[PDB]
Amino acid sequence: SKPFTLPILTLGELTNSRFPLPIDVLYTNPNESAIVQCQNGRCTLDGELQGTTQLLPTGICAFRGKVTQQVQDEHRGTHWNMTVTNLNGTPFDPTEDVPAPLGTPDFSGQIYGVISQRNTNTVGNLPANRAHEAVIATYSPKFTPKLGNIQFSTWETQDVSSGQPTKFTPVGLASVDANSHFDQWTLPSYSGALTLNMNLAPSVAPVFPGECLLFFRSFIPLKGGYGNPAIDCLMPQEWVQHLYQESAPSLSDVALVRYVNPETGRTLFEAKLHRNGFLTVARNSAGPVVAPTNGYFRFDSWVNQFYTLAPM
Amino acid sequence: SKPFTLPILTLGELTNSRFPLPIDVLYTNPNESAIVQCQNGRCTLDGELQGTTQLLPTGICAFRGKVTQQVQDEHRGTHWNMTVTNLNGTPFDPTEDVPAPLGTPDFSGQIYGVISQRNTNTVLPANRAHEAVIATYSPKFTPKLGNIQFSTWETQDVSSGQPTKFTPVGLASVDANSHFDQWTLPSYSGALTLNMNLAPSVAPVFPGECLLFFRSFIPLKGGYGNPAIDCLMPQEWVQHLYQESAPSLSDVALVRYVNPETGRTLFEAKLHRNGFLTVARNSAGPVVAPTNGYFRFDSWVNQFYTLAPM
Amino acid sequence: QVQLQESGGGLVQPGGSLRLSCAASGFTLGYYPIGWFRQAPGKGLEGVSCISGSGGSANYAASVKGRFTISRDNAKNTVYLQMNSLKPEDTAIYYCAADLSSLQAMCVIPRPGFSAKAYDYWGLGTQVTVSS
Amino acid sequence: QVQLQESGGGLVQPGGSLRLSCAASGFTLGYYPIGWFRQAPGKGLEGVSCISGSGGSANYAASVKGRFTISRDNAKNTVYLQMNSLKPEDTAIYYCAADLSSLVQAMCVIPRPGFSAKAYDYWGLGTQVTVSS
Repeated sequence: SKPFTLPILTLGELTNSRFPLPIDVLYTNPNESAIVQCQNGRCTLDGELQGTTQLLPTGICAFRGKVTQQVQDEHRGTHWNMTVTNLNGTPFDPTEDVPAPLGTPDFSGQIYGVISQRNTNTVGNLPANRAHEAVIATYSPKFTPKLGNIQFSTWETQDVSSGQPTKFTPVGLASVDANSHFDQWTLPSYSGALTLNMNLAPSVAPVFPGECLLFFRSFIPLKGGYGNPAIDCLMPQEWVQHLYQESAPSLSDVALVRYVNPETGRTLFEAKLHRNGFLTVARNSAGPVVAPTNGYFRFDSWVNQFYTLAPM
Repeated sequence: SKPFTLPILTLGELTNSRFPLPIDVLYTNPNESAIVQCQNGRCTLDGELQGTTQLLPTGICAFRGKVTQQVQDEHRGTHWNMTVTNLNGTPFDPTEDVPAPLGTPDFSGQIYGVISQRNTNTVLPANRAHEAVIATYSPKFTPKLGNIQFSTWETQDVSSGQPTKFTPVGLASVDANSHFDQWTLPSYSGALTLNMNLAPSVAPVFPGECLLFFRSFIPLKGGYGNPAIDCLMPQEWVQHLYQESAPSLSDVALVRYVNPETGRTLFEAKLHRNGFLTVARNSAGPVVAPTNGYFRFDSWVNQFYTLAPM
Repeated sequence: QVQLQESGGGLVQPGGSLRLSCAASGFTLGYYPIGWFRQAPGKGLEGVSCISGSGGSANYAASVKGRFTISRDNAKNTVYLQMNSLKPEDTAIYYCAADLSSLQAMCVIPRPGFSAKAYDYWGLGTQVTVSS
Repeated sequence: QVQLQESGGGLVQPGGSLRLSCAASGFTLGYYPIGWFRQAPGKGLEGVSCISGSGGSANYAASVKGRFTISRDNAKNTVYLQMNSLKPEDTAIYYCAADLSSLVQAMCVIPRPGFSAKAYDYWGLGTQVTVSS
């Protein structure tokens, strides 16, 4: 049996698996009422990707495809409909057992980024280009990636071409005010209104009493307005990548991991790493975790459902 | 001795180490007259990062720091000076044995991206983001001295003394004025000061061999062009080699580009100690090979091993 | 990204005809099979026709055999799909891709549920609508 | 994005005095040592002074011992560095950071030159101190 391992990466060497951001802090929120069921950054400990999770850090909340036309505006700004392809360029296939094309955002909000286009040229033989700031509202009824198309809006009023290769590079959020509907635990309706999501990665929760979810938190940029919005992922993208490479069989439902100083080897705190790919800790306190960023999780042993964690 | 390995990732599961882009194609250019000495995506086979190379995909061509003031500049747009910190938040330190802060762009050009700010609050912070351009050929581009200059279309809404982040997106232009050359290093300390602590240049030693690159096509803000960025190894290899730290048992590892399911070899390449690939190819341009394939380590070989033509 | 470009899709009445073009965008068509595929609304990607690198050997899905003709014009870096006697069931987005697996003589039309990533240079597609 | 914030830096004549403030941005100071550091032009990051989590124990680099005073006001979430009898050698960018290594110790540690900065946390963007004529 191939021994289970975690990569040797300190907190400042990790990236968020739900948005292209470095990990800033570890974080807990025991009193969260929402169901935690994110679809990016989902990977079992034995290497099975779930939800909309894919391997590329550049693929997280990214879109690839083609603008079909300008569309009448439901909100302020100029609006465009784009069909989406898979990130690897292959055609959109609705029959795929996934919630949406891999990399599709898994939370409600106005995602801010840049739309860029490079025209095709069938033979001075150099394609025309354009790029503009764009916003994708994932709560909108026009957000239907599982049906093969989404909608984005621009400040630019005319300079977006139809029928040309189109890329969305995510940067952050457009806003976090009431109208912007930012909720990191509210899944988009991937197939739009009056149609339910399918093939979802399962919800996660601490089964053990006195335990809470431990998150890898990143603070996400804002185009404007007031706020300090954050994105919490269950595991960093590097873990997803590592677990996928190793595919080590899970010898139990829970892996005991210790957050350790890289040179001494001394334990700072311990956590449970569950089979479906998430962490729990024994913590009554909420908020950012006070711990050195110069530390990493090290696998200790497989334990049973009854193992009790030291408080942190 | 820990056995050397490569990760099992097909071409469509790889990321460029010199710009935040997926790998699009394998590429060769035998008649390249330029010296290849890029500083990002540099890692020895036994796991030693070099140049400005760091582990984070979000760190590549990214900047973190603080805007000091608006500045005057002869080119178009509104211009801003920002101090740069290390990407992990640690202070800029000129004595670190690196060419520049890790993640600093390693090529000449106008890099297009978004400058974003979140204000500190010593007591909900105000935020702003704008399109920005960083000209790495500019004399004001001095990251090794701890500060750079970016320009915006926005004329006023950039705050001084606040946490500032640059998210790279692509290039502003590739016309003559834009000075895009992916093999021309910036002057990290500006004019009249030479670059230091560089990762070494790479070249095929063997006759009939050429460098093999992982190519990504980079977005353009405007204008005509199909610019590309070539890296020696994808970011995932850099990350993998760093984790493994497997001892190099010779100066060259024989690797085969293989179909993932059958295991059949499509072509072979030399993976050199300093972290780059060569192949026996006379042709230039994209390599015609399925993206559904990956490099698999075969064995360590000596200096006289001859590659099959591809 | 380097990709094929497909065009010539439009609206047509049943029994009508259309010529689709699969063109190389930037690069030059090399010696490998080129395939035409289609994706009808709510349905998976399916193989339609292919032509060998030589351009002398072709294969067709049973659905379009006798009605469709695929041809290769390497001089113009374009592969053509001549669609005759169109049926309303032919309504779909049409795609072309290259088979880079074995750089054989006779084409292979992949069975349904095939892995699309086994093929390369997928284009953005062209819409073919055959009214009723 | 959660970090300490330094302020109070300016231009001063030799023999003059300055007081720097290290304040928490977006959080509350907890129980751990806070250190002041500086990076002079062309020189490496160096430790200047530290104060314990209690605020009762302090340490100083030999170069500033007797001239600098560090203090803790947890109520205002601020650690202060009072700089007296300033010299032109004191000219630098001043940074503060937290030591999260051992959440128990009693006496501060001033790191020797060439130390790893990432062993400390919540680094600020720094404040500039110039001692000139």
